Amino acid sequence: PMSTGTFVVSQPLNYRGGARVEPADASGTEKAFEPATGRVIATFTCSGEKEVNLAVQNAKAAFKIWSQKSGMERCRILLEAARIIREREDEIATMECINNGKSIFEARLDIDISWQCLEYYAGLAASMAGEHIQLPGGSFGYTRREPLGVCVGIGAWNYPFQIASWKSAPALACGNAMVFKPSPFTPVSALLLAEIYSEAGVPPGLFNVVQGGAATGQFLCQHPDVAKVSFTGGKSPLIIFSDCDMNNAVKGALMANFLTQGQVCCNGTRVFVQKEILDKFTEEVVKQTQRIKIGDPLLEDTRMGPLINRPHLERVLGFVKVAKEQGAKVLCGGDIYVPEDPKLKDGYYMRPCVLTNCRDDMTCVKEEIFGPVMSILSFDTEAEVLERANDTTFGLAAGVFTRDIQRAHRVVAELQAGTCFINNYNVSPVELPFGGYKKSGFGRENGRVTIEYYSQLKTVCVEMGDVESAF
Amino acid sequence: PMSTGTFVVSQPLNYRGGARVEPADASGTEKAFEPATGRVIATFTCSGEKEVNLAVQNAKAAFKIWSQKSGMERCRILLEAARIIREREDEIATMECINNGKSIFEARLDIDISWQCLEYYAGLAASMAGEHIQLPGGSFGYTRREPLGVCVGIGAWNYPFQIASWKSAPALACGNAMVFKPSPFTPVSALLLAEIYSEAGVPPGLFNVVQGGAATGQFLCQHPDVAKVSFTGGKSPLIIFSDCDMNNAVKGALMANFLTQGQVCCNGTRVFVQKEILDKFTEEVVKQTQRIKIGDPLLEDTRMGPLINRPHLERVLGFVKVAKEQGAKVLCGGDIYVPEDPKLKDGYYMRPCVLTNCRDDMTCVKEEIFGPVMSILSFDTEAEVLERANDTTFGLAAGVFTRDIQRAHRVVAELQAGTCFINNYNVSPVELPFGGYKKSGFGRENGRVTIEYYSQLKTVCVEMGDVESAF
Amino acid sequence: PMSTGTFVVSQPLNYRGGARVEPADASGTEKAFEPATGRVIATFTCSGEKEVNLAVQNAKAAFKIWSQKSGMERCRILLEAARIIREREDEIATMECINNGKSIFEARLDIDISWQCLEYYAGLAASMAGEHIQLPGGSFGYTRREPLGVCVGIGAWNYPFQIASWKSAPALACGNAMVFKPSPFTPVSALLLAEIYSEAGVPPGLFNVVQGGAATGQFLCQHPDVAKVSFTGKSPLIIFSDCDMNNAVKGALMANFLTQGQVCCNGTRVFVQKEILDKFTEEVVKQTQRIKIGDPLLEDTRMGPLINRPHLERVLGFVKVAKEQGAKVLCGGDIYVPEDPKLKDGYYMRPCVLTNCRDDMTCVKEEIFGPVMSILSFDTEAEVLERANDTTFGLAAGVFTRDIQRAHRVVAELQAGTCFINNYNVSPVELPFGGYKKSGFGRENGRVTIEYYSQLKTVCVEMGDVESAF
Amino acid sequence: PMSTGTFVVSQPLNYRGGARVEPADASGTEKAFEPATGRVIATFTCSGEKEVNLAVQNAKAAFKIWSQKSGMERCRILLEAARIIREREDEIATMECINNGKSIFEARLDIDISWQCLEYYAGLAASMAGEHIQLPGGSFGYTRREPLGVCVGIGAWNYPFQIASWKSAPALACGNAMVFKPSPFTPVSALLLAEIYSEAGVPPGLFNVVQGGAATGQFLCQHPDVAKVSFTGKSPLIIFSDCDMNNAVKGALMANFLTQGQVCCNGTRVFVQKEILDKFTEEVVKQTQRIKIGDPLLEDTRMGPLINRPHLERVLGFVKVAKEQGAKVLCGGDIYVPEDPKLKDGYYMRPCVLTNCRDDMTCVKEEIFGPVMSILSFDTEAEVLERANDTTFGLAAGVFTRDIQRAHRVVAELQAGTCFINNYNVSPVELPFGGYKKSGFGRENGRVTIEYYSQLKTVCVEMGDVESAF
Ligand code: NA
Ligand code: NA
Ligand code: NA
Ligand code: NA
Ligand code: NA
Ligand code: NA
Ligand code: NA
Ligand code: NA
Repeated sequence: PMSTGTFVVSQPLNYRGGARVEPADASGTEKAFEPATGRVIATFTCSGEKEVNLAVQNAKAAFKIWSQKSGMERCRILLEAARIIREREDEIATMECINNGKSIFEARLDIDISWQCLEYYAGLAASMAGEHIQLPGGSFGYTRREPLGVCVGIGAWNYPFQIASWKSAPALACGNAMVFKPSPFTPVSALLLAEIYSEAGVPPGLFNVVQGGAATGQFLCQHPDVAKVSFTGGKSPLIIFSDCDMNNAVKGALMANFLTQGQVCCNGTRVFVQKEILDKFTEEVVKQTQRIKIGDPLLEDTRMGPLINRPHLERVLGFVKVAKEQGAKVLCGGDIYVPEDPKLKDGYYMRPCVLTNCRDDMTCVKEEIFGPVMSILSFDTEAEVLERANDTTFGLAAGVFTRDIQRAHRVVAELQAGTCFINNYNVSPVELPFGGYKKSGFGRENGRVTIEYYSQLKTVCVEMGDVESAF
Repeated sequence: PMSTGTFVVSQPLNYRGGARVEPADASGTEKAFEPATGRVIATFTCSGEKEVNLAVQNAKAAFKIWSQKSGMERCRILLEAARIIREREDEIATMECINNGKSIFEARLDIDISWQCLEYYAGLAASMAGEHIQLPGGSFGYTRREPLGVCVGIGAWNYPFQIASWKSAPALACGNAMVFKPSPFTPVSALLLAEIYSEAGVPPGLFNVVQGGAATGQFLCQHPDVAKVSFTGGKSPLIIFSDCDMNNAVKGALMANFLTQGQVCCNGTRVFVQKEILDKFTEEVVKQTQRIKIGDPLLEDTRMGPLINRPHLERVLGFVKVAKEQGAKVLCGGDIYVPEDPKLKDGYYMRPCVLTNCRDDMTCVKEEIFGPVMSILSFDTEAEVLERANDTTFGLAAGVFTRDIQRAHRVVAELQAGTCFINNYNVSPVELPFGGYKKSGFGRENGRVTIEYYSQLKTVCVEMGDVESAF
Repeated sequence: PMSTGTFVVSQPLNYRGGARVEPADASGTEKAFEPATGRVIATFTCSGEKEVNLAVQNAKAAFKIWSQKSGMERCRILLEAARIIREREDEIATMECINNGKSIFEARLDIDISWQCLEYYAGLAASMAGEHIQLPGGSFGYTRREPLGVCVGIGAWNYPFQIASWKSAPALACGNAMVFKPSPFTPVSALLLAEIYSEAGVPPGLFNVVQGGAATGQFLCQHPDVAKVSFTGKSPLIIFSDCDMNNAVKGALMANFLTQGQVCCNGTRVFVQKEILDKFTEEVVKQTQRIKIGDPLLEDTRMGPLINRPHLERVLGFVKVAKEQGAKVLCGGDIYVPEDPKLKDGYYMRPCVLTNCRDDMTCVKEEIFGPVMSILSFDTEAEVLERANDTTFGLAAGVFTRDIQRAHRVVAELQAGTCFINNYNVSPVELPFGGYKKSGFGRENGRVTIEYYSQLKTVCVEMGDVESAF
Repeated sequence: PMSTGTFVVSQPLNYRGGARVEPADASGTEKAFEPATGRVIATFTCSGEKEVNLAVQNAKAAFKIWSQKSGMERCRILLEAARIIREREDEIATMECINNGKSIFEARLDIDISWQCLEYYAGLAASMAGEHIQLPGGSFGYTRREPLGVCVGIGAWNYPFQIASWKSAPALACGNAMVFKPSPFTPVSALLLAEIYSEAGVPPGLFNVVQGGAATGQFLCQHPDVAKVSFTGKSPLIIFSDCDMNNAVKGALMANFLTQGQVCCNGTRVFVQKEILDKFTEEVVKQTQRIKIGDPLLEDTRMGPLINRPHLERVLGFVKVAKEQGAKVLCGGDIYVPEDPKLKDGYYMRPCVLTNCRDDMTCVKEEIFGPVMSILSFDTEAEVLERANDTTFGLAAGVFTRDIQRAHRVVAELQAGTCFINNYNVSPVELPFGGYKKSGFGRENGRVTIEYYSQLKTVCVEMGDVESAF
């Protein structure tokens, strides 16, 4: 029943002891917006030192209770929380859309990964085991993974609910308590998560939320009772050879640039296209790009909502202005989009941008824009691309499009990108294993590695026989 | 054939490109000693920036070759190096003793763990596997662990050859190159390892050694081509209840305090002893402590060699002086030990020390001495000890002596110590799993976790079908 | 709302294509009972060859659909079935009690393990991964675990619902279809499971149920389209004189009289050290005489009836032979007549405690499958380990002592696959860590049972050229 | 220094208590040959019941010592045996060649896998760990893998030293003892392994060797002290017209003519797409006719003789029946007489390539176990899949096409457990990732073979008090 241009936060945005609270202390005052309308949905207080201390002391007490619960008990509560998220999916997706501006289409996908994450770690909480080892004469050594205590999770504005689920689910599955600090741009959706954990049966204090910016974050990092803080060259390339399947390359290109309004570092923004198919690819992309439905994020047919805020939209438009000054040819977009609905008129919209005649020395090719901007760079040979494209960090992604798999695997072996795609490109958070595919699963390793980030190995040795003295 | 009071370094102490070299640049000049005699075994140059750059550039080139070798090929060379260490064990142990001062007894034990470590990781190099996952429509995702590049290992003086093996074996098993910086106190034994890797068949540059202190270490940390650097409340308690087996507790106590001349952080120095058995335990400990054979570390019967250096010896003798000022009762030792052999006259020896009438406010109970000093503190009940002993950090060890296992497991559950011992106490480096027991093995987790420290997960997705466009 | 002495099966007991069906052919006719009343709850037909063929052909078709579903999709449906079991727990526990006779207390515990099992394997279905390996020149090898096809589950009467969930959850999590054959003694509770899987969203045919005995079982084993069939001295308890008396007595009673002592794993041979023999024997008889025998649907009942009249007759026969052989019956070992007249024809007997037992006595040698405790006196640690170690690996053992060196020494010496120190849990063989409550399954158990219901498929991709030896 | 036409066994062929022995009992008398010459290298006695009993009793005693050794100690001994195999590689490869007939080229490859296998399991022996689990109130459960006891290895003639290593290395790494029964065709090379284990430091009895056939094998299976016995449409190759010709031809020859095509693994049914039939058939015949047939000890030999005269006669019989049934012999299928007169009575034949092959022909239906390639023409992807999906899981398949969508589609459709894309490796079933050179074993293969040679022991420690239901 919740629609665009109506929502106003009517409750406090901090969460401690199983209840929404006003911060005890201030480190600022921020405004959260509905990017679709440009309306202020909340004027909230940034948490000070005393408030951060209260949230950590509260989490410490909940940790002491929760860490004493068995794996199977923590699993039951996390599986209930996953069922509550699934039942309230649309309500959560709606609230995510209002504050962030992504399409209800993409918000539902984030909520799915959110409850999937919770079930995965709940499963791991229930099945965890340490090692048992035999020592001579009946003596034995055994290991167990223990939680750390109070963990802090830092939020980002591009995947608010998802980052919050993805940080808290493993931390909590381990036996830890979490103090979460959302991005001051997106304070709202993390409270839905806090409320849902409480409903599922987590002890009061286990998942706390303190709102704030840099000063709040610093108070959390510096807090002596905080065990751990979980934070959030060239840019991600997309290579399109002339032997590729045109339609799939065009579809991949648009998916790699214009999903989440292109406000992701995952995005395959540098689109290296082979000289022979340049013209055909460029024309088909512009054609498919001009068809992208820009509008109200709550509408089922919207595939492009607004940019997070007004300063962010101005920055993206600034990059387009500098691009054409530097010699780029704007094919479509890169300008303010005006919707027909007068309730969306002060909303932060723009037309998706496709740039041709791009060079490696251009700032639009060098810098990550965080907007719907595609840079098309022409290339001649496999050797040339790999030279221009291998200045990419491991933390980034890459995609290759070719029908010949020998070429594909050769290019994937050469590129320094941690996540590679062959004849596809998925835009998904870094933390997601197997490039964030739908019917993929998490595998086993990802959870093992993230479980050990939120825990410590305790070792016990039992001497059965007598002590062998060196003296 | 190598004996005490004769060895002098006659070759350069840096190692690059499969050969011993003089540093190209200086950041100081250090003296390495034979602690048994107080003789200077080497006057060496500390590596400067240009020298660190040469060693890293050389490691970079070796990395490029080695990382391209298969797991099975890296395994063959690491198993051959383990065979060479095992064949040259006594020569290595002797050279370790001359520079460090530990007994040939303890040096052999370190060399054993060293070649055991190399076999373990060689086995893991050969059997490594990533994950394969099925995606809908014949599509698939897969992972692989790749090396980082040039890894740096920082050495310590207490386990010179052991720390160099333990850091390099996993790093190299992964496909990395290592630049190793030994402690300026112990430069010599790491060159034996460098030489052995070369003999085994590692490419020139794969295991480099640069000598130096803090400035050398800083140059290594700051080097832009260095992928990763591997570094190194109350103190480790030992609880002795009155229901324990006396002889085993006394043996454990002496092992926990006087092995490696008590120059280890993991040593169980705070010895909480229950009021009823205090007198009998104290007397038996002093009796067994006064029997400890102090002398030339090359002698098979020596169980106590000299302290690393004269400044270190002076510091320990200073702690004993402050302890008796604060109210401690010295039972035995804590003074200069003079050997009968005139070649050991200027060596850094002291008698193992046993202190009674100790309190929790005394600096000898609060501070880590790094010498053979045992603090005996009387206690009344299980509740009292656990209060006085739970100011211990996770990174530390603990030991409990009692015949009742319910008490033992209760105390082990309550203590914050990462490594716990029941009716025993092993003094072993932190990195060692299952408290560094002899016929223990490393299990599976330890290697998995250490591999993951020296590598990164590369993910590849292959789209078999068509791209599903949201637009 | 379901109570004792009222239930009658009013629907067919076979299940195929998402519906209860009458078998297409016969291999017999069995009677299922309510052991608390002795009433016939069902007269059912044992499945013949044609019926077994129909159930397998149906499972084959469902397998083809289900095996094509992703891990995550199979997980969703198995987690829903676990939620349905949990919501209907009391209804399932009640129906289990009526047909089997165990206490509502113990039935709830079995149902808990049943939905816990489903969640575990659902989790593993979602997170399964094969291995990826690099070969020279960009070439690579990879593995995947594939289902087998039509798997058969064979049921037992002592844990009807538990066995059905325990065999079907992993088989189904793998991508297989199952044809389940319950024990002809307990046909009823497996249909609740069949119905629940259907409700959860399994395709019709994925979990079929054919009723029958040995002939039905043989038809299933011999069926050419069946990929795999998953089938269904004695366990000692050593009580040293340095043990904690109350804990040993509690452990003894738990190890003998739970599930009416009808489990094979039960610690029936109770070796007790000579010094505490008398005190231990007296305290045990005292606690045993206090065991609440009655209607299993009652919350305070800890002992219901024995499964059958021929089964009850057999246990009573062992007691008769025991006292003939020289045993001294302290309490029980005779027909129990409850207060409630609706329980008058129920298969009830008082729990038995036997003293003055010897190793040559048939009650100490043979497995009774009733509430019978044999107390054997012993002198030393060396003696027990001689008399007691003639136990096979598939059995359990328990040791009671305050000294852990003795405990671990005894546990190291005994050939028993599952050992207990200062406790004794009575739980199915298949349950890891001796079937403890807040234990979990660990990781290995599931990996091993996943392996039983699947096969490793290997694929090698050559990137470069073929290296010819010729 | 060892050459063809000279070797004679001069010692007994049984091995017990760290020494070569004559069997105490007889179940037959077999002759072992040098297939390259037709010479008798040994006339040996097949072990009877009493001899099998002695070897098992001896293994039982060694088991008791070895099982008590730590993982690290068993690892040391197995790493020393791998080093001894590696140092004596050529001597072992030579002795393997003399008795079996494979090329020194292929024998070295088998010896490599043999010492690689030993190192792998030695590594696993050193790093083994069970599970540790927390239970409420400080209580805990733990697991450990224990050896079984006396394990029996059954040998095959096609990979003598390899099978002996592959069965013994894991069995021994677990803490077991092994009684090994080689194929009566190849008794010799397993004694080199027995002798090498002894030299490495295994206790006398740990690796015993009893020679014999079926009656010996039956005595081993029936022996009450034996814990476990480890025993030993056809594999298609699909060549589409969009494949790389040279790689397909190379793959075809590798898949048919390695190990004289005497493996069950071999991709003998060669389905070739109608457009490339003629070009492929002619290129195959060309490369087949240039395969170097001769003395297996020569470095350039790629084809030796067949294991024995009866096997050679069987293969020649298949060729005779093939041309009767309508096949067109392009090359081979007949007695080969080498240039060397010492190879005169050797079991040689020229490698065979058959065209005009139909599905109803016995050469396409039956496994030949000789160098015989059947070329069957096909029209479409749908046709091959129907004609080729009659292949069991235990078999292999290979597909040659430049389009990977087709390749993965065909690999998904085929029931073969091991599939190859644009390659075909001929390697023993037990080998993971299709037996590639710089592959490694991965982790799962060893975990699964460890489980086969061991049993899980579970121990529960109650820290608190016993929770009584009564
Ligand atoms: Na609100
Ligand atoms: Na609310
Ligand atoms: Na961000
Ligand atoms: Na020197
Ligand atoms: Na080792
Ligand atoms: Na050092
Ligand atoms: Na030298
Ligand atoms: Na070097």
